[PDB]
Amino acid sequence: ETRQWLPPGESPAISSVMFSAGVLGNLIALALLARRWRLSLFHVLVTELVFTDLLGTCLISPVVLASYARNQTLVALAPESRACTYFAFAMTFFSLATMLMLFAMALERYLSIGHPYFYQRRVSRSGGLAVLPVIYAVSLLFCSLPLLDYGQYVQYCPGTWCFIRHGRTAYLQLYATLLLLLIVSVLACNFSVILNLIRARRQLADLEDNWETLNDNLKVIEKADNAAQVKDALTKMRAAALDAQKSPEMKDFRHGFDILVGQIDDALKLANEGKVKEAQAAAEQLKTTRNAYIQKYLERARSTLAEETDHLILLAIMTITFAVCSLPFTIFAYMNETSSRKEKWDLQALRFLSINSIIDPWVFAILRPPVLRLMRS
Amino acid sequence: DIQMTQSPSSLSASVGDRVTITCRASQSVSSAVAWYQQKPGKAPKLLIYSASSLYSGVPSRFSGSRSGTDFTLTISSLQPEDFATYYCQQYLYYSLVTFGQGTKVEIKRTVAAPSVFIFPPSDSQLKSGTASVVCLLNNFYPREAKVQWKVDNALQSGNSQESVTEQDSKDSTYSLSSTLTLSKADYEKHKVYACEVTHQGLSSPVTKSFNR
Amino acid sequence: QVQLQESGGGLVQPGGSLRLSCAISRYAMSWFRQEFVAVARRGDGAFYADSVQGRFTVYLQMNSLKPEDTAVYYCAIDSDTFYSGSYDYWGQGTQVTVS
Amino acid sequence: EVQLVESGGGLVQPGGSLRLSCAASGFNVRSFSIHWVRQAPGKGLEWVAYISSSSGSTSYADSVKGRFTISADTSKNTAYLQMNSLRAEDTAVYYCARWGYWPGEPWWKAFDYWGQGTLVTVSSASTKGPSVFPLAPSSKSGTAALGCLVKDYFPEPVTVSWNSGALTSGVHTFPAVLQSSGLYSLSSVVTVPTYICNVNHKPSNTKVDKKVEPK
Ligand SMILES: CCc1nnc(NS(=O)(=O)c2ccc(NC(=S)NC(=O)CCc3ccc(F)cc3)cc2)s1
Repeated sequence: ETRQWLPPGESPAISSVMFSAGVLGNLIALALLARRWRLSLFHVLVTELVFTDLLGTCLISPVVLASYARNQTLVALAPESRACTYFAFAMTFFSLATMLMLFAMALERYLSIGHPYFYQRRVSRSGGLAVLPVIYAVSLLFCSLPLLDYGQYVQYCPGTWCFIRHGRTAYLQLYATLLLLLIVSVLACNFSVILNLIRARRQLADLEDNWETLNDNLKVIEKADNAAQVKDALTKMRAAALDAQKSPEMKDFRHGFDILVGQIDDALKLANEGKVKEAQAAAEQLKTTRNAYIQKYLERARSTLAEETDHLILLAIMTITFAVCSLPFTIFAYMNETSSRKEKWDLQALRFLSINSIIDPWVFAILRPPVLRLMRS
Repeated sequence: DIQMTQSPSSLSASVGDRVTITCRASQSVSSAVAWYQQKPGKAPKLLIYSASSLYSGVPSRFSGSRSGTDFTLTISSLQPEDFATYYCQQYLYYSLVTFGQGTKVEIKRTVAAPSVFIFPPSDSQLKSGTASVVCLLNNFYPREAKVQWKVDNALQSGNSQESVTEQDSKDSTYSLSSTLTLSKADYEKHKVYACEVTHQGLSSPVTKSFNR
Repeated sequence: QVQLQESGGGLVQPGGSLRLSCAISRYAMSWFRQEFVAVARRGDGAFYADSVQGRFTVYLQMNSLKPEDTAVYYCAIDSDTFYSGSYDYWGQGTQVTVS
Repeated sequence: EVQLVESGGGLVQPGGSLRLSCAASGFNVRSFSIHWVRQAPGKGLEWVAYISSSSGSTSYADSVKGRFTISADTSKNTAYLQMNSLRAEDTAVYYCARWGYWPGEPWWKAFDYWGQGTLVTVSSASTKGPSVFPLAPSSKSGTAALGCLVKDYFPEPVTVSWNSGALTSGVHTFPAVLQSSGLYSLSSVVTVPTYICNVNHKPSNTKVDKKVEPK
């Protein structure tokens, strides 16, 4: 299928603005990520995601840009159909490898948030840099198959696309199978992290509620003259301490309440004997011990939960804008070409497949680190 | 001053059935709730501690769960060795220990007609000075029943002592005995006595009367 | 004072089914055959009679009938809250015949 | 293994004092707090005393404050509870248990080992022999029921047998019931399609027999 004919009134309006927006978003994303480089395991993966979009844009886009001079965009620019052989291989490579890069981002949050053991397990930050050659290596092996004899490339109707053609050869079905499985895999990791984050919010809420129970009842002991009110306030504090207590920080958190409950038992011991003033004296020492160990864990809990949920928002917007664009290609590949006499889903799948790589760097440009409004809305 | 309230007070089931017991705490307790099993004529034994783990030695049929401030004891399959009274206890502090009301599982069976018998005081008992009339309820189920004393078609309030036995080994049929004690003058002045039994399974209350 | 009435009944065949619905929460309901049938108190469970255990299920879902089941079925409510078997609100009853 | 033996219980006159002892075997009392629980007949459990031999703190129930005194001896490794000014409601069974100190695993395992417990009865009355009264059925009466009523006996344990233990079918023994005068009562019935009811009272050492005949 070689569609040489093209209306003379073709203007390079859509191509130029798309290439400009893509390169500008990639450069802005690289410049803003370089500010952190002087940076986390999740951020270093975003650097390779915009780098893959920038590397692909510099190879895929300029091919159709220079060929806009003639009426026929690109029939055969170089012998042996080298023009499409370079265009089709580039779009096929930078589409599966880019989706594999999203899987590495989703798998990172899945291992870190989902499994506490994998977080304690050392994952070298420099190892994240080695992911990019591995992702390109796996994608290169799968994308090398259509380069053989059974692989076929035909020119689409606009004359600038020559992506994989549906035929008797079973490769377009396998290529969409990997993309479909990756979408489900990335969504499965996101759904797991969301469930883990929601469970993390309830644990922090219960921990904060027990923290308020300790502080509120502590003020009652200071103004409680009768020993009955002192024993009643210490009773709710002791139960709240056992509920809050339920890695180096984990061992210190348990030991923090183990000595804290003992101070409550000592204050309850003086309250039973009738020493109200001595019981209030132990209550003052209880505040110093609690702020030394327990308060430090609460501050880290609020900071860690806030930082990880921001990375999830960055991951959630990107996978949504990969899913809406990759679904037309999934339906197009699975459906037979002979089923539709005048196939129109093919051209639509080509558009979204290129748009998603352009939107991804702009997503990070809109979602700045001040996402506190999006975190709690 | 936490007051533990145990809602299940009497439940009847058989082997293989699932039993659910609920314990309610007046104040919030994190994990200081334990279940104990006391057999008739024996010392209690801890079954579940901290409401999550199982005691080292007890069977795995018992399990514990927590929801807010309500604790749940779950028995998957009953056995003839698990028929004993269950108690809920809080151990939030050394000086704050309060038990519930108890829960004794029973063996359920088919409802039968209770046999009611009446026994007047004997001659030697009359010569002793105190006349005791006995009303016997044999082979009835469940334990819940009611016995009323009627002298000369007049209801009697008080002066009646009731005693109920446990389940027999052959058939889980309780036995009830109601003793009404009076003096010799009251026995000689009054003409007739009767006891009326109301219990699940009887269309009409069964009356048993005696005349001197 | 409370009016009790149940629908369904008539002539049934052996091995069929019959769903009777007498018409509470704090009290206990009981069925009688003219002989005790079954009783439902709460979730405290329900109890059945000798021949009622296994065949019937209490909403009385009579199943696996026998030719001896043909009799009038009534409905009663226990007034006492301690399950003392104090029945005073006796329904009219419905005629049920088997085979 | 871990065992707790209670002793010193029995009959005590009202307004007197009693010394109960709890001896532990298999561990040391200085590493576990000792608790005394009371259970009334026909009721549930009720914690009544606690002592911590590690520091020396003691605690009692709000209803028993000012009347009980608990102490622990590490040289003998036991606990002693003194009860002064007893009342009628003190008739119960006392159990001894251990509780681990916080923190640790034995702390959450509250009352992992329960003692046998001892019976305490506070009643002001004298011992009296078992007065056996035969119960004769009606003259009109298939099934039949015969019984022998035992009243006015002070000691709690009493054994009633029919036909010297030969007739044991349908024999039901009812639990003892405390009357207003302070003397327990008990009855036994037997369902039959000579009949001698034997009442063997061990504390009173009195054997009374009676012959039951239809009216
Ligand atoms: C969109 C609506 C139209 N459809 N056909 C039309 N006619 S057109 O104006 O002549 C024309 C417009 C756009 C292109 N495509 C370009 S420019 N694609 C790329 O730069 C990147 C592709 C890619 C890069 C990295 C990556 F990771 C994944 C994919 C070609 C021709 S417009």
